[PDB]
Amino acid sequence: SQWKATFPVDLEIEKNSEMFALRYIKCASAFILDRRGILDEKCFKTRTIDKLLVTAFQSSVPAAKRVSSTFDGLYDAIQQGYLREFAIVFYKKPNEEDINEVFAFRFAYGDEGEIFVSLNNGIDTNESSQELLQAKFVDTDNTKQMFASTIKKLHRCIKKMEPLPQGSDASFRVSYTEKAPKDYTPEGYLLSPMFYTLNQDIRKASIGIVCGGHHKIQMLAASQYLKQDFPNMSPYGLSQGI
Repeated sequence: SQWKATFPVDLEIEKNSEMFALRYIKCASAFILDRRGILDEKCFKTRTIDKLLVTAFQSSVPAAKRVSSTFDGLYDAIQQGYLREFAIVFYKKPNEEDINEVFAFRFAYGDEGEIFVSLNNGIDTNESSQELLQAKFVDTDNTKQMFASTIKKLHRCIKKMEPLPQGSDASFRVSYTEKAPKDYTPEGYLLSPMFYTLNQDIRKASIGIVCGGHHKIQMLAASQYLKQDFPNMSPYGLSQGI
């Protein structure tokens, strides 16, 4: 039930920061997929992290084990400094380009300096990239508190969303840093020329940035199901694992 049952401590250390970064995106993904109704409810279990009720995959369920396992190849992508963004996108087949909702996790490594703002795809903006640059590691306890604050804000955002359309589809999409080789593909993902693009008028929400010592992870959302821009108290990649 304590932090250390789920996440590393001593987050200033590179290996602990890496492991935290991967476990964090997996944790938030389970929270999101459960609350938005993507998989059957038996794919999830509620767990406790300090004062918060969070969600985990139930790996004894095949569909959950499949989704959980997609994260394994992202660990090497994070270790090598190759993962720039992990995004969960919701759409309706057959139109895989028409993104109704996205939850994006953008990474900054060490003190990278500045990061290119994409002009034609994604969710990032000049403002979001400035916020990611300005965020800084402070200490492990502070990251415990910022995790809690961020999950609470994610919960409040999702409470303001209308339900996904019946039978929505979901995919995981990833983009890479300039260090990654030209045809880089994490295990479990497929190489794709396509990422995702959003409509100019979609409503957006900035949920928060959590930091390990060597990794900063920014969560940004966009949805047609938010009305306006926005208890749990105790060279791209594609995965169609969902």
